[PDB]
Amino acid sequence: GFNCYFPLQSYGFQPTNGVGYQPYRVVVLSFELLHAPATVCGPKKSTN
Amino acid sequence: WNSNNLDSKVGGNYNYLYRLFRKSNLKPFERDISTEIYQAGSTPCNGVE
Amino acid sequence: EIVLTQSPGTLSLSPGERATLSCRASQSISSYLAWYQQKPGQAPRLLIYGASSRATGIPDRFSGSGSETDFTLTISRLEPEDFAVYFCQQYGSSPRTFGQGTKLEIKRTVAAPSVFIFPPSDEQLKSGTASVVCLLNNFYPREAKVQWKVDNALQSGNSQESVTEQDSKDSTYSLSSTLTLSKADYEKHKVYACEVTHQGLSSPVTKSFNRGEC
Amino acid sequence: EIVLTQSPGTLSLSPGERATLSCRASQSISSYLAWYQQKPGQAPRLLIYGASSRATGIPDRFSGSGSETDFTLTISRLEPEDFAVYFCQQYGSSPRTFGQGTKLEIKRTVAAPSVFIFPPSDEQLKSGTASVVCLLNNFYPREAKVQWKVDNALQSGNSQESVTEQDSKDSTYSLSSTLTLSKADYEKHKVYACEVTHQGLSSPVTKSFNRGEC
Amino acid sequence: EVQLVESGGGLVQPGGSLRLSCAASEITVSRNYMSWVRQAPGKGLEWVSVIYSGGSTFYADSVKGRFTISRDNSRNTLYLQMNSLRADDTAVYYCARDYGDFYFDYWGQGTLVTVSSASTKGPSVFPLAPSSKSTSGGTAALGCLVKDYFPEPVTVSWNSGALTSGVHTFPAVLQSSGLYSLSSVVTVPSSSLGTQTYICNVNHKPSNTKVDKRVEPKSCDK
Amino acid sequence: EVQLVESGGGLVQPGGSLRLSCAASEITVSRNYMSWVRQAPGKGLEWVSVIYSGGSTFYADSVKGRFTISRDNSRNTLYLQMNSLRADDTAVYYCARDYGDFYFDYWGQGTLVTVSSASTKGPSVFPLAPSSKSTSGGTAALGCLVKDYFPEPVTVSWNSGALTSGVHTFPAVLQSSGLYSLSSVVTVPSSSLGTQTYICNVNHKPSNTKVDKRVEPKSCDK
Repeated sequence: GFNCYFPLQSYGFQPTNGVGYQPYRVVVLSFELLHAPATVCGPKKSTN
Repeated sequence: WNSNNLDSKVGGNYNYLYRLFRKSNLKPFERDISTEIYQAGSTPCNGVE
Repeated sequence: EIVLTQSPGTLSLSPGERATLSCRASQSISSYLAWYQQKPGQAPRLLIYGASSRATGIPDRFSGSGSETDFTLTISRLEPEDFAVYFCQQYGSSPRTFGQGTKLEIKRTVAAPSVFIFPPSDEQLKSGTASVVCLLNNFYPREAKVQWKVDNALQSGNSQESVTEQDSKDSTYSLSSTLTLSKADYEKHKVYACEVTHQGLSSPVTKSFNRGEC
Repeated sequence: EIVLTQSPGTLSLSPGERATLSCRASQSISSYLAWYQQKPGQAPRLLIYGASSRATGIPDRFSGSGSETDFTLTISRLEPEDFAVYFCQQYGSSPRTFGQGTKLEIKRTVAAPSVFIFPPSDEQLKSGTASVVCLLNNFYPREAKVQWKVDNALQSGNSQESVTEQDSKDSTYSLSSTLTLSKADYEKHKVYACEVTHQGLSSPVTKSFNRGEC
Repeated sequence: EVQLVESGGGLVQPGGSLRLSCAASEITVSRNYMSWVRQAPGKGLEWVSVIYSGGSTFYADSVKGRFTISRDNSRNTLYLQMNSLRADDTAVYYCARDYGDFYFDYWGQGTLVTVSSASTKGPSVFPLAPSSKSTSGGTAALGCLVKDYFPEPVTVSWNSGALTSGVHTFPAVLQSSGLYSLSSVVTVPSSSLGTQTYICNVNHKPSNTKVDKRVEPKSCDK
Repeated sequence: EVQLVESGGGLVQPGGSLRLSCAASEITVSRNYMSWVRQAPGKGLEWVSVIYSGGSTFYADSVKGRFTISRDNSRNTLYLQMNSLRADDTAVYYCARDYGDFYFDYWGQGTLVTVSSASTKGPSVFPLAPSSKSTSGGTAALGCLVKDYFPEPVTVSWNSGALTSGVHTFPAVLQSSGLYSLSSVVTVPSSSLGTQTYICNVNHKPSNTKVDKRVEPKSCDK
């Protein structure tokens, strides 16, 4: 109610809308380098 | 060193000359010997003082 | 930066009818406009949430309409309390902008001016500059046209004029105009007159006086 | 830095004659000096450079000379406008500087002033302070003498004089003195007189008025 | 209920500085989005800046590094400082709160801001003697002139605002001379024209000058 | 012919700052030597600083760490900036182009600068009505009085400068209150005294205050 707002607000999206306000999928990749065993490595490398 | 006894004249030694106007400073060891007339305003000089 | 255009330039209508306020933006959006009211000399007040959501403190007569780029405001059953100017602002992103405004006028009936012309005071003449004052009162339309004539020669271009907002009680207007000249120029001619043209009159009415009449 | 010296401290010559000005410096300049003219309330103007290089816009009447820290300027056939202060400018080092200056005056003839009195105005008394001014205009020389007499008593300590500047066309001075009073002292005292002596006057002249004249 | 009360503003010569402030009646300011906007006549509103509930700020491009914003949560008051005030920025500025994406819901009374190299000048008053035609009827229209003042506005009053009836005061005008002017008219019965004592009060705040002029029937044949 | 329009000047308190400037009507400021000189009554005249055509700078030791010169090519305008003055610096500063070995060839008219913690004050003007006696002749003298202002100077004009001959003005003088006072007088033919009324226009630019007062014979036999 008055001066009592839900902390969240919804979005509204329609195919007619402009590109700027169209929904987008976002992915963020972060890399960790600690004094710890490495778990992420590059792809295959091989020669005949 | 001093050059009075060698370059001074009673009637006036007028051979020695120095540059006075230029849009920009000379870079180190850069030599300018241009004698183009210097324009102070919008009026072109056309080589006439 | 996204620019808005409010339309029409002015709004002139009688109470009890429907209002229509159209607005256009430079760049197409989706439900990212709003409306702001302002009775002159007061605090602007927020009208309409988004394109069609109405604030709680605002009666049902209002309605907003929006599109990709065209957006129009609609109010029905016009009332005297509604006489004001109307503004558009963008709650989208740019960062935010606004519109040029539009004024709403409440119409009852046409009334001709009350015209009276007053000579310069003694203090003005003592100071070396002379001026002539013409006053129009309680008229509708606001589009009352006033012109000055000196020795029957038109001199309407020696003036700066301002006109009051609508009178809530009488649904009319009043205008202030001043014709000012130097004392020598004021002495050059002999008779000073002012022409007023208005809709409520079958013809423009002119009042005049002679300089020698003090 | 290097300091310059100018002589005379004052030079006064009549029209049509030839004036001479000499400048001296602590260390030599090797003929790089220059003369500038500045009339009161005007910007300085270039006259002559070095020993004898006159400026473009200056007439042939101007001519200077010198060498070895002793330098002289001479002007022939003096003309009325030539009244001004004059300045010599240094070339010997960085920084530059220039001397104190010299004022040259013209002598034409002696003429008596015109004496007027002006009472304190109503706005002054409303402010709570009254003042009296006596004006002496268009006379020669500068050294005019004026005195104030209050109720037949010599009030020499409550007045302030003011001096004009030499009008080139006429070659005459003008002087103003102001007597300042408190409201109570103004109302208590009634008779106000000013006594003026001047060389252009055959006899001393006295002007007076009564406070009752309003 | 919830009210915003501001102060400050005014006129300073170009290149000056000016700080503004505004307090809120019931909304704490601390937990709310607060913004500043300004209105220039015949040109409209304009965004200036705003403060988010997280304490972050942002401003228009034209004023970046020039216009500042601050808060005092202890007093539910908003603080704004302006430096490097320039030309044509003279206007009325407002404090405003939002809900959702900058819906300026509640508004203060607005504060004038003025910039010009010119200084303050009090107004001048010239009364108008009514004509015989103007008194034709039960009531007559009498007025007076106000001109040669700066900066606007000027207050015109009778008995310090007791009457509020029968008064027409015309909108102000800026002259090519650099000063302002305006006019006002009052309506009184044609009979009291000779008995009731007429006094008009002219009030100009930036000059702090209060002007009182009588209004008397006089005559045109004189 | 060759003209340089000056700007700036005015009152500043100690410990403050101010930016002065002057512009060129026709000449290329970017391509010639430019210098400031400050002139003070009763103290003399001095050389301040200079910019060489290569943009190099050079000062007088008296203002190091307190004065700075530069030049804006975007507007063909020379500029000047001030730090932490002294009362001694009270003077009128001038802009002037010199060439080579420092002939100070063309000059501007100069602009005064005043330092004091004392605040600005508007002037008051008292007109003088000519006497009936002075009308007995070819010409008569008309004048006015301006006083109780701060600081000097005050520009005066009669009929907006339409007249040229017969105008005499007096230099300002210090009041024991710290203010100044001055006067002016204009000479005119006798015939139009009862026909033409002459009005003096006054400018106190450092306060940017203008006052206009009339001069009329009225009647002095009283």
